[PDB]
Amino acid sequence: KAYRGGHLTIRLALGGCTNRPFYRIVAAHNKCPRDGRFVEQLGSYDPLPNSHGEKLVALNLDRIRHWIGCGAHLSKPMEKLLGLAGFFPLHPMMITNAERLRRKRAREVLLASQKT
Amino acid sequence: DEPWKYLESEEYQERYGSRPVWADYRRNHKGGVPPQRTRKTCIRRNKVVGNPCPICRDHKLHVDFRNVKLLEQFVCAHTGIIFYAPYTGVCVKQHKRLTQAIQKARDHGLLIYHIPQVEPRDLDFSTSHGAVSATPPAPTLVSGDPWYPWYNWKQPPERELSRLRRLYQGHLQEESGPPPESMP
Amino acid sequence: RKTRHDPLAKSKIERVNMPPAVDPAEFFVLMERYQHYRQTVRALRMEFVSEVQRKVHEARAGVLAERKALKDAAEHR
Amino acid sequence: KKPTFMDEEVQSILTKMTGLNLQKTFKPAIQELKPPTYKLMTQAQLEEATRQAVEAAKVRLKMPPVLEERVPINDVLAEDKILEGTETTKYVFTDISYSIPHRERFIVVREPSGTLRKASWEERDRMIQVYFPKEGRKILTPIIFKEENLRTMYSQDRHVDVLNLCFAQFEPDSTEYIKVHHKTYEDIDKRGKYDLLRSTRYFGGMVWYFVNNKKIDGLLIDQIQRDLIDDATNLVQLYHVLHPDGQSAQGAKDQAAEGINLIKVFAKTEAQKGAYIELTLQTYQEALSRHSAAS
Amino acid sequence: PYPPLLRAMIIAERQKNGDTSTEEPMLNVQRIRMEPWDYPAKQEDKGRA
Amino acid sequence: VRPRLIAELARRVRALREQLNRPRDSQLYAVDYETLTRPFSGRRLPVRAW
Amino acid sequence: PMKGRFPIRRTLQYLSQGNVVFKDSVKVMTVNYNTHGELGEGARKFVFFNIPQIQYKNPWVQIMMFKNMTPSPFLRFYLDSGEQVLVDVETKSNKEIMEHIRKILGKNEETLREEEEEKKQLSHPANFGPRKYCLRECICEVEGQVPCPSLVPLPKEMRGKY
Amino acid sequence: RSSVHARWIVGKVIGTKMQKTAKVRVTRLVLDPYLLKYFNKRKTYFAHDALQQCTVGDIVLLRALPVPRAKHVKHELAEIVFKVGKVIDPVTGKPCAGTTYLESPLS
Amino acid sequence: CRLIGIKDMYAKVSGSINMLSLTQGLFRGLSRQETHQQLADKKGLHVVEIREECGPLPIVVASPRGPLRKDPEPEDEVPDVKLDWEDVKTAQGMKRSVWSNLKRAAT
RNA sequence: AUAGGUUUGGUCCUAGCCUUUCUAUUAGCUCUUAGUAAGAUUACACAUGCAAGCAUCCCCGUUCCAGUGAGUUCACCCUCUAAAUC
Ligand SMILES: [Zn+2]
Ligand SMILES: [Zn+2]
Repeated sequence: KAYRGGHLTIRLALGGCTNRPFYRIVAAHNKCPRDGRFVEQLGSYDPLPNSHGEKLVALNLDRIRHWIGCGAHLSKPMEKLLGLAGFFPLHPMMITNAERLRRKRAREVLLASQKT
Repeated sequence: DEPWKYLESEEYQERYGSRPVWADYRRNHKGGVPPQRTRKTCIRRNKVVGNPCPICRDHKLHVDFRNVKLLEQFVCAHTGIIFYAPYTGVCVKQHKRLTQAIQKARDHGLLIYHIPQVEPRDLDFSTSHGAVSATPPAPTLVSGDPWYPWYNWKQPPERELSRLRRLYQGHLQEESGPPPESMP
Repeated sequence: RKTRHDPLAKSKIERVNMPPAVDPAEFFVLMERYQHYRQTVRALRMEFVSEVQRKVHEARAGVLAERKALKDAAEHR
Repeated sequence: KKPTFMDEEVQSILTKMTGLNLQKTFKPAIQELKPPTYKLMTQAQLEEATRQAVEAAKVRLKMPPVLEERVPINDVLAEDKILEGTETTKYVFTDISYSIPHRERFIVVREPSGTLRKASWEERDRMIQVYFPKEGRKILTPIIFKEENLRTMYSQDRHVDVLNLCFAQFEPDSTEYIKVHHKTYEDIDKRGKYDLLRSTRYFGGMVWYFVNNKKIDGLLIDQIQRDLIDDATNLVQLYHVLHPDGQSAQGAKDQAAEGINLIKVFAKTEAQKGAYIELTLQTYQEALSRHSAAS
Repeated sequence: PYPPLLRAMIIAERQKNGDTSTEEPMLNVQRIRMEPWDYPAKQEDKGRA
Repeated sequence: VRPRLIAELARRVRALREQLNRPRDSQLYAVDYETLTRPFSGRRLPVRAW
Repeated sequence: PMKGRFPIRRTLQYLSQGNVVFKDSVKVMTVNYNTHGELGEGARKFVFFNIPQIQYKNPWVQIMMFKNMTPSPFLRFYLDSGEQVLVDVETKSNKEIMEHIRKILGKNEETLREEEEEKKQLSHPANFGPRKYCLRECICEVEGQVPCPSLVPLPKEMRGKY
Repeated sequence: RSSVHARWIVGKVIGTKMQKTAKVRVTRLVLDPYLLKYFNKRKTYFAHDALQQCTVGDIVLLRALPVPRAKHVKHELAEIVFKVGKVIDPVTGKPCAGTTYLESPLS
Repeated sequence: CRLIGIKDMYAKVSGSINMLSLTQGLFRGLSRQETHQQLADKKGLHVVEIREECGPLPIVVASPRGPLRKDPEPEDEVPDVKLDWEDVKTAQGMKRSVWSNLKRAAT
């Protein structure tokens, strides 16, 4: 349509079934539906482990670079995955959640030590 | 129980011959064009439909990946295509089982099928590339400093920490604490 | 979702928006980490912007484009 | 410098060794059939059609490159100890792109140890086949590439198809490709159906492996049994070129051996079944006497 | 420093383009300014309701 | 295309009424200081400013 | 049986069997041909046989045919720079005219296969969308991943029966 | 450049009853897709002509204008390709009536 | 055709499906076939087959039993043959029918 | 369509209607489990509950999503160019 005000957004689009997510990295407007008109699809993300177990990610890196140069506003799971790749720096929030995990594991270790 | 006996036994050329198994079955239907799907099963509960399919009408004809003669009868000879269920006369269940029988014999080796001579995947076959050879290691990696040193926790001075208490007192939480290093 | 002309329900006529209570140093290092991350992704973003502008400019007028244009004109003549 | 598989003299020689049987190269295969077309032409246009068929046979019989095995890559790009312990199962990342070559694409793996390791060869091939699929290749390894399956396949004498499936599944530098090809070559050196592998593109690769790892006695035996005598002399020439420090080469250039005498020199120097190869050469010379008297 | 994937890409493309140039691939940061969470905007870019 | 004269007229008079009878800051940003509820808005203030 | 003297002129393979693709500079093609005379025979055959192929492979080029206005058959090409290309076609044949126009102002196999390669650049294999545009709709199909819940039931790690 | 879709079009003059304007019939080949056969489809264009040099029946080329002048006039005359009757053969650039040289090319 | 021995033919009948005329016309055509050897003897040329299953290999099926004609067959560009609109419709894919390629029993 | 039935005392030709095939909705009769897709007939009237907040006040958003098929050639391409993101 027209979508008065807004910008492109490299985001994840759900495309699976019930109890089976699957995400497609697409370049969509911010004001459009989640599964809707995307200007280009830039990759895929399988969160489910395989038979071997690999949680697959595929990125069209040059087109990602092109759409960032054109002005795409990436979303928070997208910076999470691009940092996990190493294309972007690692995200302060995911390392902070990691840190909160370190401290709660320290709490349960000390509590289990007092229990035993 | 073990196949590859009946088809070179005597009763096979007694009842059948050099003709295929399915060369006698005529399915009954409203006339003209047959329905474009056979029955789902001849054996319902443990009872048989009055016009059994060529597989279901003889319980001796077992189907698996080692009944090579039966599987070649049910596959086409001049084309590498499996005969469809209206063409032959077998059930939906029997046609399904025959399809996995063909595939299992094909990938176990006990069946002839055509394989095309394929082209190489790439043009240049070198192995001197950064993704496929060694890379010059990072200074942090030849040392042991964490990459992007703002990842590491560094304790702020108590002065601006007290400034943060002044900003967010009343509803303040508990204190700080350094990261642990090694997990259990 | 709702529009500008939908009346509000009573449970949001009164409902306190209580704040999440605050830690000192996780917060300060969170500010530092956020500002560093924003600075370096700004650097990467301007790098990609300059790259896209360079590709557009060299596609419109580089050296091979002028070479192909003059070869086409000479062939036509 | 030692000439490799990609040189003009050895390539022309292996081409002459393979030979062009049109009825075997362009063979009726069991695929989906269309009604054939017919043409009416003279003898000259018939010769033109046969020459074009010969050229197409050369195009189909262009040789697969024999390559060395690949080093198993183990290169850690980065290690994030802060990331270690956060997630459970690995994360594989692939630069799919469209124009960069497949062996230049970047594929990495993030592990629960925080290690950003560049992907291994097998994971590399599996990801390339997932995201850029090629006809015939399946990411799960086929069960036909096992001991009993390959033995049944060899017993049914479809070694050309063994090599075709191996070419479709594994890259030519892969250890699995190398192992399967040499196992098939060992089986055919044991039994021996070189005619079954003639007029196929894997014939000269078979020759290259045997002359490199010397078991060419059966090749000479079948050559002089099937009267491929120029092929036999040329194969002894390849032996002498690939092993110039051999006493066969010393005696050959000492005695100025050219042909059948070169075969005799190889037989008396390093043939493991020298008595039998010389005996078959004598029977071939008796045949030469017979049809020379007939001539 | 450039993020490790980007570092690998740009070094690999430069050894493919020729010269080794084993210098650490640095990019400029001092161009980017440092406005914190107290800087005020403009009312005309804003607007009264 | 049949013109939307009455829609354009409504747009013009709405813009005019907004320009003339705009609310002022005195009745806009007043505060009932015991309940923190502004008049003409009906929305109270965030918890960081009580 | 199809009507007409030569029914093969209307079979959508003859039309996409013509070989000349005009460059982007040309806009108008004008064919002045003579219906009688032994010398305009090649022009008559070119009008009869090849104008459908030209118009099919160049759908936006305005092609106009003129009958007995001039004593000599000729082709004129009006090009967007303002050029007026003249090709007389007396003492010729239709295939000669074909070759002449593809040499003068037809595109090259160079540009044609480059344009087809750009179309192939548009088409991408790794994309996961509906079968109208892409090749796979999901990774429910590729073996090794988790199958679709419709085809294969998922184990009891699914929520609800948590 | 110009916002007019039809850049260069060759057509035939129909009426000169509008002053400084010519009404031109431009006919293209459009494929009927069932019969797979090309038929002439005709469109009327209005061309601006300053000199009143084109009469009816002339074959004229029309070039586009950067902006339309009137509601329908989106083109201007560039050359009169074929004046009625007085047809100068361009191959041998000499006057002719049709299929016959009025004056001989052996001049 | 089972009584004759033929196994692989397509046959569409149209007009009046009269049984007695069907059999008689079928026998007229099948007895007025022209074979490969007769074609080779009539034209004086080699008869060759090119299958898509084998590839570019030419397979000589019928050779003339007498002299070989030396001037080549005249390549008539854009041949004048009478095509069938049903065949052209099927080749181009506008034959939309729910009856044509239905899954039937053996032969 | 691989076609079939039907005009007549009978044959041939033309012809219509119908059958055989597949899908969708509803009705009858009758129905075990598991998973997954899809799910008002009505642009007729709606009780009730919820669906737009966030946020150091300003702003921003509520002009988006979600829904419907009333109307209907405002959807596609080119030129020009205003919001908007860099
Ligand atoms: Zn059955
Ligand atoms: Zn699925």
